[PDB]
Amino acid sequence: SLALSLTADQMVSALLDAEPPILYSEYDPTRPFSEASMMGLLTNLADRELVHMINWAKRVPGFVDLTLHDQVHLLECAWLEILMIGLVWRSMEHPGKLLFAPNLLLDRNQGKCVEGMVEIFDMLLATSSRFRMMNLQGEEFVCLKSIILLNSGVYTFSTLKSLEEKDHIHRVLDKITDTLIHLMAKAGLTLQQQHQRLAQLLLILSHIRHMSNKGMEHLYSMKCKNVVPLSDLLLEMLDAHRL
Amino acid sequence: SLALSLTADQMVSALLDAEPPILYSEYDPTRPFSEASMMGLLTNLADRELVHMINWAKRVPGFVDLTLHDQVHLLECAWLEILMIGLVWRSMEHPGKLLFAPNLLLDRNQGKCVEGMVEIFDMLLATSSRFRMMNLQGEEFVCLKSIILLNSGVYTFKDHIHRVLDKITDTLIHLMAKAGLTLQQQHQRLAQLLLILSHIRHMSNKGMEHLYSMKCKNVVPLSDLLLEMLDAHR
Amino acid sequence: HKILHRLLQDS
Amino acid sequence: HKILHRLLQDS
Ligand SMILES: Cc1cc(-c2ccc3c(c2)CC[C@@H]3O)cc(C)c1O
Ligand SMILES: Cc1cc(-c2ccc3c(c2)CC[C@@H]3O)cc(C)c1O
Repeated sequence: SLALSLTADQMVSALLDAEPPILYSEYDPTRPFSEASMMGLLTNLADRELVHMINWAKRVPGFVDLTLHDQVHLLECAWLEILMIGLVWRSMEHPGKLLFAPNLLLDRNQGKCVEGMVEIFDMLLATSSRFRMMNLQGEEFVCLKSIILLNSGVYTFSTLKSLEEKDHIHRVLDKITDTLIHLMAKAGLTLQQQHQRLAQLLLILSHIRHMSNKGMEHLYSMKCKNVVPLSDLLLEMLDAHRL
Repeated sequence: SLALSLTADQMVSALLDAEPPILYSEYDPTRPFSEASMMGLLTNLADRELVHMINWAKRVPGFVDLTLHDQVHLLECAWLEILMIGLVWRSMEHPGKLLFAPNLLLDRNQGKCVEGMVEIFDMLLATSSRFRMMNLQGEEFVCLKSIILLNSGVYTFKDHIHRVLDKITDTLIHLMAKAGLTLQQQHQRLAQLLLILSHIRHMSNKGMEHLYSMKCKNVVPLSDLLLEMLDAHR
Repeated sequence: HKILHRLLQDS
Repeated sequence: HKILHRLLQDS
């Protein structure tokens, strides 16, 4: 039970050290966008990010203690939320734009090139704007991302030992809550301000869930239209949600 | 805004006093249900509950201070989350069942009577189990339901709403401190409660797609009001 | 026009 | 069978 023994500072260091890299797209700016081509860039990127995410998850404290079936379930439930919070995080310092890749920074007008993407685009922008006005810190971001991984599928997990798995996940979640409060108290916030900011951060996770639900319906729509190429992994992740 | 001047105890009293009533189903005694009969009962009940929800929202401290259009936006975004958290709340004392109304208590097998309903039933039952395991208190429940109302649509519009949300946070911590929870237990419970709101959001979006599918399947006519709330998500 | 508008303005 | 299973397995 390595996750339970970490201090707040050791939790942050572990999560910071596990951060996946920021990947590049194949975007060539010497030609104008199109609906199919732009979405192909984004799905190609998401597929490559997914591989790094799966290996990041192994490094989130407690995740390795779970069964393979339960690791699969949590990632199947959370993967788009996790891609989206990552996107919103690296877009924080780019008001009005989404930084999909260092070489791919789009405003909402270019996102209109895809049908139905503009609503999701606007929601992601609003989330990035909210992180900016809250001045979200990198230490807080990695905590939130790990909360999404452990929380989003846990309520859809029979057995007395089955309760041990959920209870262990909830104890890890509890440890991450401890870690968030630690960071805020170190930043000088009063007790009142700590609880307020904790709530503000966790309430954003409701909006990230919403965006992921909408994005998954849009992904299924792309699959049906069979115009944008979707990778075998993306299709398996998508099918796990339409079960 | 009068809401920001309230003590935590005054906030709790106001929210408890605002609570809508528990309505009955049409007293159809015919068992079992068909797809169309269960859908009829549930949509008729949802439609009447919506009218009471709108009048409850007016009594949530701080909600009347918003403009009409902002009130409309928040209710259009959150209405099914609010119906669902209310259903889960009243089903807490009926483990393994959903108390849609006092005379309409259903188990998961009855969820199968409607195509696509059993997945949503299972998520609602899971939420009720989580509430029970946490020993969620009625005072905590009314705080969470008001948080949903103010929070769910606020990122698709602000400062006044976030201040009221902050006041409800203060009120949740106050309740836990009164119950003897230590500081560490207080912020842990606050997080546990608020993380369930992400699952309620998921259930609402799944339920919204299911309602849209029942609309397209056209098993039962939905009320104009239910259709207007549904259309705000499409 | 919205039913929600009427319900919110009425008692 | 699932790719995700294999990537989670792979060492
Ligand atoms: C709507 C939508 C968005 C995305 C998505 C979301 C976030 C991110 C990327 C793609 C690539 C960079 C960033 O991590 C994927 C699919 C399948 C979608 O259907
Ligand atoms: C038709 C339908 C109804 C409902 C539903 C109906 C009524 C009520 C609630 C949910 C919560 C309490 C209230 O009694 C949900 C879905 C997904 C539906 O498809």
